[PDB]
Amino acid sequence: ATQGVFTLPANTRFGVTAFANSSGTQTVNVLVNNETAATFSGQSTNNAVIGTQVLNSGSSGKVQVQVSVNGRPSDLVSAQVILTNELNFALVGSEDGTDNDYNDAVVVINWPLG
Ligand SMILES: [Ca+2]
Ligand SMILES: [Ca+2]
Repeated sequence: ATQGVFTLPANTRFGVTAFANSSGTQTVNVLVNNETAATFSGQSTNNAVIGTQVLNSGSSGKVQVQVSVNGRPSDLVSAQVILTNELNFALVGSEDGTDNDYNDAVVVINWPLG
C-alpha cells in the first residue's frame, strides 16, 4: 500500500521534523500539493534532528514524505494518530537496508500549531 501520504485540513500550518538513524545519509523531501516544500539532509546514528520546519498544507491539504539515500528511495511505513479528537501526528519510518528497523529516517508531522 501507499505510505507517507497524508490528507491534512486545507490551509493549515503543520510542523515537520526528521531524525536520522543510519550509516546512510538521508534525504527527506516534503511535498505539498505534489510540489517540494521542504528538503532535509543529514547523517546520524544517534537520532540527530536533520531538519525541522513549519509549512502550510495549502488548498489541497495533500502532504507527501519521501526518503532516499543518495537517490535510492527507501521503503516507507506510516500512519496517522489523533488524540482527544484534536491533536494530530502523521508518522513516517523508512528502511534503506536489510535490517528492517525502519528508523533510518524518522519523520514526524504534527498539527495544529500555535
Ligand atoms: Ca535500517
Ligand atoms: Ca537504522
